[PDB]
Amino acid sequence: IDLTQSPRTLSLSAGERATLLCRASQSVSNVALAWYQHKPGQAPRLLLHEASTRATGIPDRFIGSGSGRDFTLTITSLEPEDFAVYYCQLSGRRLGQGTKVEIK
Amino acid sequence: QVQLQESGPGLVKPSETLSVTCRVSGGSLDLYYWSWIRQPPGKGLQWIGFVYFDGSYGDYDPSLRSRVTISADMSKNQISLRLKSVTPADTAVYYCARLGPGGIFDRWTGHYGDKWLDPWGQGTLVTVSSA
Ligand SMILES: *[C@@H]1O[C@H](CO)[C@@H](O[C@@H]2O[C@H](CO)[C@@H](O[C@@H]3O[C@H](CO[C@H]4O[C@H](CO[C@H]5O[C@H](CO)[C@@H](O)[C@H](O)[C@@H]5O[C@H]5O[C@H](CO)[C@@H](O)[C@H](O)[C@@H]5O)[C@@H](O)[C@H](O[C@H]5O[C@H](CO)[C@@H](O)[C@H](O)[C@@H]5O)[C@@H]4O)[C@@H](O)[C@H](O[C@H]4O[C@H](CO)[C@@H](O)[C@H](O[C@H]5O[C@H](CO)[C@@H](O)[C@H](O)[C@@H]5O)[C@@H]4O)[C@@H]3O)[C@H](O)[C@H]2NC(C)=O)[C@H](O)[C@H]1NC(C)=O
Ligand SMILES: *[C@@H]1O[C@H](CO)[C@@H](O[C@@H]2O[C@H](CO)[C@@H](O[C@@H]3O[C@H](CO[C@H]4O[C@H](CO[C@H]5O[C@H](CO)[C@@H](O)[C@H](O)[C@@H]5O)[C@@H](O)[C@H](O[C@H]5O[C@H](CO)[C@@H](O)[C@H](O)[C@@H]5O)[C@@H]4O)[C@@H](O)[C@H](O[C@H]4O[C@H](CO)[C@@H](O)[C@H](O)[C@@H]4O)[C@@H]3O)[C@H](O)[C@H]2NC(C)=O)[C@H](O)[C@H]1NC(C)=O
Ligand SMILES: *[C@@H]1O[C@H](CO)[C@@H](O[C@@H]2O[C@H](CO)[C@@H](O)[C@H](O)[C@H]2NC(C)=O)[C@H](O)[C@H]1NC(C)=O
Repeated sequence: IDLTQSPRTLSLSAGERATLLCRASQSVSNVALAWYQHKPGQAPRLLLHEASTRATGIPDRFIGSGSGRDFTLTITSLEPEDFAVYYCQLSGRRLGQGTKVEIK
Repeated sequence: QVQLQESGPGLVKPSETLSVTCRVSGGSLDLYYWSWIRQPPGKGLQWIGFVYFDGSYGDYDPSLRSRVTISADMSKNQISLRLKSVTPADTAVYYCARLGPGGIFDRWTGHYGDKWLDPWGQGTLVTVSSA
């Protein structure tokens, strides 16, 4: 199986909306998807499992959706503390491409 | 609540055996899987493999299959990773985390609980050089 992330980078300002794209090579159910927040020099953490169930302790601006083979993470109101690389990978984690979100 | 920490050496010459150790200090190894994740300094995150706490199941990366060995001790609260044929390309950062909610016990039922991946720990750095 194969997974692909797009776009490769993003630089925006606060109070705005970001939209990412995570696409599998085949049809994947809505359960084996999770979203990550990797900051440099830190410990990464879970943001969203099963593509809609919000992880405990992360704010409500991180909202994900999608089905079949098209998956999307969306930050509703961008913040200056959201500078991190964001990862979508499967259950067995055998893929991963990376997408960096910068602050303008 | 569950706090875990990785450990290992810092300088590994080639043609050796890499060996790192992840220790849990917030609970048991029971009812969960345990995994390893690699990040090269230029690229992103890469998956190595994971093992079940009984030692009755393990899934591996097809690239790194025949040189890797993951083991876990239920009593000593630790997980050891071993890697053969150390190259300078293996200079990277290593991460240790427990896998999803499943406690799907057996060889006969089939290991079927694998959804998310909670705490990741700090990580360690392995540099491969001859100096
Ligand atoms: C109701 O249901 C539940 C659900 O099952 C039942 O719960 C279980 O109950 C068991 C009974 O009490 C309980 O027992 C334990 O079982 C452990 C599991 O053993 C299994 O796996 C062994 C490993 O298999 C891998 O390796 C093989 C060879 O390497 C390989 O052939 C296999 O394919 C498998 O490979 C897989 O993994 C690889 C790596 O991940 C991967 O690469 C590969 O692709 C595969 O995926 C296996 O060896 C074992 O099979 C036989 O083993 C011996 C043969 O001599 C025999 O004793 C067994 O009965 C069986 O025939 C089995 O398949 C088992 O390891 C535990 O052993 C502990 O105790 C023994 C004896 O005291 C001891 O030897 C061990 O200690 C050694 O290891 C320790 C470290 O682990 C060291 O510290 C020690 O010093 C010592 O060296 C262990 O302490 C134990 O027997 C089990 O906990 C329950 N299961 C679970 C998952 O929780 C319940 O019983 C049911 N019934 C009732 C009434 O409730
Ligand atoms: C102790 O008791 C517990 C409690 O029951 C028991 O645990 C159960 O163990 C059984 C094992 O026999 C488990 O049953 C299996 O379930 C598998 C589910 O996988 C599918 O479903 C995922 C989404 O959930 C489903 O939700 C509902 C309910 O069915 C349904 O409406 C949905 O459509 C959806 O199916 C989905 O994520 C999953 O995707 C798999 O594959 C991808 C591939 O990439 C992988 O990445 C995922 O991580 C995931 O593995 C899949 O869609 C099911 O597959 C399995 O099915 C078997 O039979 C079918 C034919 O019917 C075969 O096609 C298949 O290959 C399997 O052989 C099986 O049904 C059950 O889930 C456990 N319960 C819980 C709560 O976890 C223990 O076994 C007991 N222990 C002992 C020792 O007795
Ligand atoms: C099932 O039983 C095992 C012991 O056989 C439990 O493991 C212990 O959990 C407590 C509470 O966290 C720890 O203080 C002990 O150190 C654990 N024992 C070992 C050997 O690690 C396990 O937590 C139980 N499963 C549950 C409660 O879901």
